[PDB]
Amino acid sequence: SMEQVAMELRLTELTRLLRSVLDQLQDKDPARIFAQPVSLKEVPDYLDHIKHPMDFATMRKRLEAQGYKNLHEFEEDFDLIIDNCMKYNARDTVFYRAAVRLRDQGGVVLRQARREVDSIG
Ligand SMILES: CC(=O)N1CCN(c2ccccn2)CC1
Repeated sequence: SMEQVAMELRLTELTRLLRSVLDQLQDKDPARIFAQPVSLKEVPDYLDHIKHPMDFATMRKRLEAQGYKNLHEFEEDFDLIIDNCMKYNARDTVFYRAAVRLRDQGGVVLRQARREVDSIG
C-alpha cells in the first residue's frame, strides 16, 4: 500500500537522523572506550555484573537494520552504555569519567534531536 511506503520512508528518514546523532555522540568518545562490546576474553566476569551490555558498534548494527522505531529506543541504548560503565567501574577511573563526559556532552546533541524528531514528525 501507499501507507506502508510512506511509513517506510519516515523510518528511513528517522534512521538518517539517528545515524547523524550516533556519529555526533561517538565523536564525544575520542578514546573509543565505548566503540565496541566489552571483551569477555579480557573481562570474563562482565556478564555477572552487567545484564544488558551495549556499545556504539552494536547500536550501529541495529540502526542500519532500521531497528530503532523511535528516538526513545535509541536513547535507551545510549543510556545503557553510560549506566553500565558507571556501575562496573569505580568513580575514580578513566572509564567512569569518560562515561560522565559522554553523558554530559551527549545530552546537548540528544536535546536537539528530540526537538527535530517532534518538529519534522
Ligand atoms: C568500558 C568498560 O566498562 N570496561 C570494563 C573495564 N575494562 C577492562 C578492560 C580490560 C581488562 C579489564 N577491564 C575496560 C572496558
